[PDB]
Amino acid sequence: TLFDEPPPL
Amino acid sequence: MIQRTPKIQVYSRHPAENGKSNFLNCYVSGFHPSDIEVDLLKNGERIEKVEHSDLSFSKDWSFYLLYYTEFTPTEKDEYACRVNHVTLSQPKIVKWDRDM
Amino acid sequence: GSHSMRYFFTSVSRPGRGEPRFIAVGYVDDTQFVRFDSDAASQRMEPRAPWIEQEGPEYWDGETRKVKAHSQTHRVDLGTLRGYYNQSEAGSHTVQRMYGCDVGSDWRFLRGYHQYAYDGKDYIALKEDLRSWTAADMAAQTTKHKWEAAHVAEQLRAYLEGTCVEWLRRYLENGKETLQRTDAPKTHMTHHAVSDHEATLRCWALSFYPAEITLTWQRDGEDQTQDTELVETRPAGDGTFQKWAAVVVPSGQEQRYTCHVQHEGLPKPLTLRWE
Repeated sequence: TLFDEPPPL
Repeated sequence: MIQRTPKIQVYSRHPAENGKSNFLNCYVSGFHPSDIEVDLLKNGERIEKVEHSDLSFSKDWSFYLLYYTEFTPTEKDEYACRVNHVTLSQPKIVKWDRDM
Repeated sequence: GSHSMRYFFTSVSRPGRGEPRFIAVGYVDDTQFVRFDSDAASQRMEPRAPWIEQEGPEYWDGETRKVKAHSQTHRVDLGTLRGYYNQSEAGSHTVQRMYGCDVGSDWRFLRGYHQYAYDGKDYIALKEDLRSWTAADMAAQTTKHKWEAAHVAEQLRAYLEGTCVEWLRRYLENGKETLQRTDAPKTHMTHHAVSDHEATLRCWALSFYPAEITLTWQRDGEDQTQDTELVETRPAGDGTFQKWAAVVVPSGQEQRYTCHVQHEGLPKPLTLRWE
């Protein structure tokens, strides 16, 4: 299952 | 920017026997950027029904793709992979050799 | 043995018109099991292994939501980085992201990782401690400062040690018939005369899984790398892998040469000789 929301850099 | 030219292997999924259905593979790897043109050729002509894997990449961030199509190897038919990339002045053609 | 779950993401900007091309793939060990391609028609996360198809609609809705969120993050990032590096709006650029978790033979957390690249070079990466960031240059240092203030590594660490491992174990059980099976390499030797006095011996390893393998030539019991060729391990297209290693030898001296094959599916390494 994917990580929920990697943040923008 | 970073430009890496593709490595190319052309090979069959199974040991080749004339008259037995098989799969012709062209594995391109080690390249950057990811835009690339790959065709499989039968006697110099582009094969129309060719699929490819989903783009992925290696530890050094270089990309790899498998292009493949069903084929029935014969004694006289020549097969090859034709690759163009920003790193290549002209398309590169690698002939299928059933020993490699 | 040990196992991994990894996700790979690539976004490529398209300055002439429209949004970046975005491709995401998920793996357990060397098995692709999901994919998203922005150019595909479904606009959904799609299954690529039989054992994931049994997940219900809540799973596919959630993975689709999250993978689209990843794609928008990459889209924004491409804009941000173009500005950081003072680059023109007319060129195509690439961002790549890979993250995932490893577990040991006891299926307990072993390590986690998260790496990000711009135009094929390291940009920022999570350290092995899952607490701090490795920034490759001063633009990435700006990102590091932002992510430190926003608790980003904490959230990612919690996923890598918790959710990631828990779902890896779920997949390993649901797909045990293939994911927990090793396919030992099917091995044979071919011989190709080069002249009256020399021949190539080629040692083949076929149809193996996982992809990790070692092929080594020995002459009279000592390793030989001179006059050898070892090709990159390559996919067969049916989920298994192939590799070969070749050596050029004086004709008639083939019995001195042995090929040695190491693979997780082999209790003991194999030795092959040309007869």
